[PDB]
Amino acid sequence: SMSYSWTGALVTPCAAEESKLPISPLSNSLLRHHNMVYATTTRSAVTRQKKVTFDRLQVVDSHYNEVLKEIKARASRVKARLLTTEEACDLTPPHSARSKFGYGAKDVRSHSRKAINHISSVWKDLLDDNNTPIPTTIMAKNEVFAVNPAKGGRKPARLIVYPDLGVRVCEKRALHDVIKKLPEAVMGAAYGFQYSPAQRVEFLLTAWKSKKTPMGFSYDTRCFDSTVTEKDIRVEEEVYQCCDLEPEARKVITALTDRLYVGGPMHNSKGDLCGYRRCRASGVYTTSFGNTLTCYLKATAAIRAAGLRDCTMLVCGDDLVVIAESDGVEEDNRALRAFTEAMTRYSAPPGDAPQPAYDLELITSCSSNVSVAHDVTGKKVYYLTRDPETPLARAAWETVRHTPVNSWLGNIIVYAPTIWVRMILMTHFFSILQSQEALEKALDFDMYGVTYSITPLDLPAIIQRLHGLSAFTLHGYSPHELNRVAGALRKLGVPPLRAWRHRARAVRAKLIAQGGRAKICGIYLFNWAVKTKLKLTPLPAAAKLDLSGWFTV
Repeated sequence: SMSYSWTGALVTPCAAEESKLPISPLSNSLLRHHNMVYATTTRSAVTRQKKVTFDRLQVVDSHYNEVLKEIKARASRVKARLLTTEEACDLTPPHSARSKFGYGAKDVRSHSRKAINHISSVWKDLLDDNNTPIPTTIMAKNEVFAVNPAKGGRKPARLIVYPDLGVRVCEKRALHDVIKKLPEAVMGAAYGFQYSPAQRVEFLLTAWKSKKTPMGFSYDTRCFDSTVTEKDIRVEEEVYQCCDLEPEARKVITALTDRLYVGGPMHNSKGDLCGYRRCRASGVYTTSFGNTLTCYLKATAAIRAAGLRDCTMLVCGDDLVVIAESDGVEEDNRALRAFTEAMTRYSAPPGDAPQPAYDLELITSCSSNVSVAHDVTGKKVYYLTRDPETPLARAAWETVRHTPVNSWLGNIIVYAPTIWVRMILMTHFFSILQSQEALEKALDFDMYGVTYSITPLDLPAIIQRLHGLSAFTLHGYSPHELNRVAGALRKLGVPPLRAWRHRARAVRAKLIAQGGRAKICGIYLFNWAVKTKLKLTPLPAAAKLDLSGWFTV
């Protein structure tokens, strides 16, 4: 079956949608090749529609069925409850799309009377009707990237397909406890979303070091959502039903699967019928966990079919990384091709590679890799990094048009040890914050969809708590990272590191002069800019701090 059928109606915008990057002395103090930074818009939805639309062939074997049996057996250990309407309302993100039925996410979050009644009428309809496909809206996502010369200019917009707000609240009622308990139970250590940066590094390094001769690879499925078949989605439902569920929950989950998850009509923002979906909806509560479980089942089976030795896997939705025992170069390459053939039979063909890698630094999991530097005690320190292109592009955007996102603050927090977050992101944003006298102003950032309130002045303790004191002292970065970063700065026209080394000395001085928390920021975050050779002692603030909840379920 085709992933999608189309009528010819366009994916339409509600938003005005700017594609280019505003040019501005602040924008341009960070990145000068503004032409390279863009936002995706509905204009390119049609290019994406073509890419995501294809026939899916699926052949299940004994290995697939063996793994599925294991998963269903593990799922039986879960006892999950229904959420009350009030609990589900509380789970609604603030800027969630308004309902067709006269209320918004603000109303839902306030537990407004209007909103609740509609929600409970939808719930009752799910209990009554297990057949009528539920309408869904298709929108083009507006997201900011830096052009990838070799993935070729600009990416087309990602498409989001989502049912009405009322329905989305019902998804939470029926499935929040299941999705919240199940990944752990079924997947354990392989579920990538459970790990803080430091923990991810720990996992991967220990996995790498546990092998006699390690080999690793990432496997990137072409348009994963589109590869998910009706049988795949029905299999997810079967796994959910293995849990110990409330009888209402069972009925609702079955109706959600048949009326929503398995497929259904797509309508644009003007209300026109755009087509019909027979694959994963990208904008449902089950999308991330669904993709993670499906990717996991298929890959675990494909490992068996490929005869890959001693596998460790890390799965983040459609993103997969495997670390294994090398059996030599040609043998590894054979095994990998066999893995790919099996995944493909399961209806998950790749877009790119996969290629066996023999340095840990070259393996990419969840947009990131492990790299190495040295702390002060000349000790080798492994830390999590990523290609800085999109973070820098988004930082440029967020400096010019104050944003619904705040990705730069999330990125500083997550990638604090990295050369690019230290020299570029921190220098740039602390400079802007001090010019606007906003060091003491609390800012909202999101981690896995939860909002947190953080002041800039709290960054030092936050970084120490997450990454250790060594994050303020890393030097002698690896040739591979140094080169990756240098190529990115050249590509985007970001001033070279020398230039920031200067600007940072100015920022640092202004910070130190202010004493208190500000001086701590100057001394800890910017000691790379001076080389005082000063002894950084542990911050007494990192102590009272608990951030474990930031990267769990």
